[PDB]
Amino acid sequence: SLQPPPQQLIVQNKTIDLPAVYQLNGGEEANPHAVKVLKELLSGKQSSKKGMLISIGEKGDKSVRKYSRQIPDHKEGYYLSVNEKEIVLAGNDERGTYYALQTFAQLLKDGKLPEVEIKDYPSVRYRGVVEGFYGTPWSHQARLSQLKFYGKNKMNTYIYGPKDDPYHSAPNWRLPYPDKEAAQLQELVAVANENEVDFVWAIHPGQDIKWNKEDRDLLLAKFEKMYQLGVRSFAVFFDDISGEGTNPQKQAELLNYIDEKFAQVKPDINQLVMCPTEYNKSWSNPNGNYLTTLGDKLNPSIQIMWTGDRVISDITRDGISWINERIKRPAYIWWNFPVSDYVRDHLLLGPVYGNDTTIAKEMSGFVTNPMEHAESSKIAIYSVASYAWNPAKYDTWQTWKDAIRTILPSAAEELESFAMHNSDLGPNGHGYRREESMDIQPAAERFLKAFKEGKNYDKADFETLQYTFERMKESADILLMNTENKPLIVEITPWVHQFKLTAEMGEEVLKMVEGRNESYFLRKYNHVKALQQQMFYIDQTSNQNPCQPGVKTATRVIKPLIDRTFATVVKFFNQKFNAHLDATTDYMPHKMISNVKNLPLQVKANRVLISPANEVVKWAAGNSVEIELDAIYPGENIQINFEISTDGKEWKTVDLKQKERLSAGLQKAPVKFVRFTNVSQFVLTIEK
Ligand SMILES: *CCC(=O)Nc1nc(OCC)c2ccccc2n1
Ligand SMILES: CCNC1=N[C@@H]2[C@@H](O)[C@H](O)[C@@H](CO)O[C@@H]2S1
Ligand SMILES: [Ca+2]
Repeated sequence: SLQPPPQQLIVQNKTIDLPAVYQLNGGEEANPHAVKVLKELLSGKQSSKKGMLISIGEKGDKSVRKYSRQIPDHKEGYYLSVNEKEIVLAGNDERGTYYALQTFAQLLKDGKLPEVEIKDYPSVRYRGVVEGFYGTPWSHQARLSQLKFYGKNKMNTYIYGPKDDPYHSAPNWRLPYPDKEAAQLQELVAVANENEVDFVWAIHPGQDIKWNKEDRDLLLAKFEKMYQLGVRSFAVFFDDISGEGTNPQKQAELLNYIDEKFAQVKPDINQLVMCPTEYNKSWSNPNGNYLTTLGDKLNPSIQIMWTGDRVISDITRDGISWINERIKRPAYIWWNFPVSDYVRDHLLLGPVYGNDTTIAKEMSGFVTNPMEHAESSKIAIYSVASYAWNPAKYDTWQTWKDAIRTILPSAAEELESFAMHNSDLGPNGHGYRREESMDIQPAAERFLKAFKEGKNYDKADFETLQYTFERMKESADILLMNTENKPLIVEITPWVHQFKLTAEMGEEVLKMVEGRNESYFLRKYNHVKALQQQMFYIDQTSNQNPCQPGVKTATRVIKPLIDRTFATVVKFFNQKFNAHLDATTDYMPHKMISNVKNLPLQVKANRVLISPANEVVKWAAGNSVEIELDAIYPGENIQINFEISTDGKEWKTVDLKQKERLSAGLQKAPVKFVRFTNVSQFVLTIEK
């Protein structure tokens, strides 16, 4: 299906052959980036004075004079027509002609075109991506590929602002990029121009900015150096900072100075954008004038960014009305999905949904903050492009599938099968969740309800679970060997391994449920235990980032089903045969006995810890919490917030410091046991 869907479309159910012999009118006067696409689509066909007429141009060109009343009078609009006698590709402006050609390219199938007439233009003026996350910035190659992808989906905006780029942010925002990075940025700009994308270079100076002449001038000089590299759009971000940089008068004055002294002196600057310090409703001070001050003081052509009612949120009619009244202009949305920089152990490959589809006139722009996995983010980015171009016709589910089919034609079903179970974020501090595994959830819930209570589970439900696990393994194995988009596969691989293991575990657990004899059960139980260990090894060796290390997959429905089923069936087996099989679901090589306590230990990088508790705690009469590691290690430190040994019996005390935060270095002392008993979090850090 055409993506994004045109504003107006009339199809005739004739079809016509892309002309073998054609006559091209407007090649020397239309957008050269449009003419280039057209000639690629027409190579091997004969350009000659006789034959089918193709007319390409912008309003004002000689080539499309006949069609000027058909051309929408909208920025980035176009008119496209195909019939028996002629083809017309006509923009309101140069970018419109390029976009005509991106629609044309999707219409052409097996050298044939439908007889069609289209009038199209975007509902939202600025549409795109802000690489504005924390973590590993996108590679240069990833970015080249992104920019072509934006062009094909009529996204006109790429805002460059990776938080970990030292020349964008703290500390080196005052310095020009080194030669190597500068030549790369220059190449990005050329490629963005060829795909009709505005490269917006942002700067994040607010953590140590001084409100003086010197820093003002250095900021302009940096902007000037970026102008030399080809940049024609600019932004200044004041997000996630404290101190003097948060002053709204000074922010507005700086932005206004940049406008008057730089954006108004150059012949050719397009966007000028700021992001505020209070960038969502729940974070704006009620007893405060931060947003009204920006609203009143900031020059009216300067955009202001906004994430919604919370840091992570979907955009509502009431929410956008709320911010527009204060900032006095339509908000430029920074939408925090599929960004995963706060749940880095998850991929977010689900559909794009939750945003009101009737508020196009209430937003200046709409951009998505994506994951650090660039190719993976294309599912959401394609969807956002469709949303923001034509929100009234926005179909979440269909666009999700179209995206998957574009990104991985050779294995789209397998990719969809993986993504359906890799959508949710798990629990997080922002409270933001997404649907996952919704097709199997019914059967999952019934099966488990029965099985726990005492009744027979429905056999179709059991088979649906089997079906699922089988299909999961097919998709994992096919995906891992796919070479049509190697960069995608490299990104998702650790999660593909973990997903396969989840599926294998699921199958073995269902064979425990069918429970032929005693020794079959035990073989299956041992196989599960080994798969649990394998999952632990992936979780400790893959994606070892400093925030949320490891790899979690199918967490919403599938892993809890499997874990709860295993626990249940192991309990029934213990009851039946008077045995003592361990029913725990996650492999943990360290042990933790106590009197108080059913908190599972966790391993994160070189940290061994107890899971933070809830039921506030009963502790008296020499009661102890003993942790035994699986070997002796050099101890770095311990940290606790409301004794050691290698031996078991031979103990030495440690004295904790105090800041409300108890903590003591162990200066590489050998440690295997750690014990605590009543006096005056819980994290041992070791050398790995
Ligand atoms: C481990 C996180 C990282 O790479 N850096 C970082 N992250 C965050 O939040 C990530 C969600 C952050 C917030 C405020 C200030 C600095 C920060 N640094
Ligand atoms: C104008 C909004 N700016 C924001 N800055 C931060 C981003 O860099 C993070 O990626 C995001 C989610 O962790 O949270 C905030 S939203
Ligand atoms: Ca022209």
